[PDB]
Amino acid sequence: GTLKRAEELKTQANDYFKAKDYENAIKFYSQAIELNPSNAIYYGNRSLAYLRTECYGYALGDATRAIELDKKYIKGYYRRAASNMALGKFRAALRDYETVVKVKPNDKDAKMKYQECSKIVKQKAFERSVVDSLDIESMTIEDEYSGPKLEDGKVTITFMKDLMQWYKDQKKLHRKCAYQILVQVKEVLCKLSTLVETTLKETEKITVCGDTHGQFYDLLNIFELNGLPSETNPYIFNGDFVDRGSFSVEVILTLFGFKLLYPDHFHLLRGNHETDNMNQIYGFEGEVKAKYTAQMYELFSEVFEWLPLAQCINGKVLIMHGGLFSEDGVTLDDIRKIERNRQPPDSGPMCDLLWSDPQPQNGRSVSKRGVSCQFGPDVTKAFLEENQLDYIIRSHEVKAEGYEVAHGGRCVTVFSAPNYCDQMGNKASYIHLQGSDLRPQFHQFTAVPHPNVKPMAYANTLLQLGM
Ligand SMILES: [Mg+2]
Ligand SMILES: [Mg+2]
Repeated sequence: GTLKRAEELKTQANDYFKAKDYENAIKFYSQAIELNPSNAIYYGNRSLAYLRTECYGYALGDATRAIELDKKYIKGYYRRAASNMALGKFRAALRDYETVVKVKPNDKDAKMKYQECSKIVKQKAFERSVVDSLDIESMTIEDEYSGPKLEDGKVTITFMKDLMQWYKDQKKLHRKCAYQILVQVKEVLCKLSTLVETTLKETEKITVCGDTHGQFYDLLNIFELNGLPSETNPYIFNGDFVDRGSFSVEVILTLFGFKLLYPDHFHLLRGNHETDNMNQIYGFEGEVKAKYTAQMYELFSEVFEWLPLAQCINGKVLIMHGGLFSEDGVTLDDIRKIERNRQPPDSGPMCDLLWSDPQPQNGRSVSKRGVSCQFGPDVTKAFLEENQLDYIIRSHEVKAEGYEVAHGGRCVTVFSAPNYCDQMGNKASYIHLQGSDLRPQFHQFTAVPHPNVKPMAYANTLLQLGM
């Protein structure tokens, strides 16, 4: 049976799915969908696996197919909403939750889902600089606060070593200090150019890390295994400092600490999760609001807008979070000229730097995440050789080994978040480069125990089916 063979595959895809092997779930769903392209559940199941792998575009596309095949398939609306919700398209999500409430539930759909999504549309709807409404010495520190403070308004190593111990014991930095770091780090960032250029002389090294996503205790592990950062042991962190993991405030503040302390040897590049759109959805906004205030968060939003988009070492190896572009003939000079200080456009070189992905085959296709593009080896080569560059480094995608090398070694991916979301079982990796040898050495590391906190504990209840 063609149809029975397909159901055989489907059952196998559910098995992979319930044990977090989403890449194989997707493959054995697509095999089933090939044998039978006309079953809404197959499209619903796969949509969820795409959702859990952050492929919101393909997730949306499959959910649509499921709904069309079966107007009464309720999980279709749930997963299409979850997909639009994942891109923060909450109006379009509402209209699906709406469609389920009038198939007559007084359910978890009715008063929970539809109502809470409507609240988010509404809170969105409400919406000078926020640096203004701030007063430094007006804020004041208590008799009973036994925590880290700035030494005469500046960051020091004693401060940073105290900060991490404080955070290791699940304790909060005092807000005046937090505001002090953000006010200054915005000052440092807004001076820089969209494209940052470092020289790594003859004998110098540099450690390039990928996504960290608020897994603070893995950020320490990195620092405990590869040593603390300095002007002799520089680091680059390639976006996605926050969201998903529930210690994102701990991560971002320590990364902002070292950046003020070593402005020429610690570099932060903007990721797609350094953005209001993603922060409101995947935990960071909630975490900042829970531990500080909405004003602190709006400050965080402003400082991220000044985060540089790419980094070019020695005119040879270029670095971004996402990847390369929707259009040919993009150079390093083009990147330098981007007016970064804002939220990224729905399409463009700014959008691409934060969002795009490599694909094996030549040319371009609309991205599986529903934003930017997938770009082939020919697009990578044409770009790299137009700028006499050797190879790019990027992150953005989770790898089971912690890294991957592709496009015939012209496109490298590095990922620094092990056991991603406490579930993927992946290893993580960081890269050693050097001036004499502009070439990657991949160290891999495993996850380290943390306090009993679910990932996305500060995020809305409505993207929990998409975890
Ligand atoms: Mg990302
Ligand atoms: Mg990412």
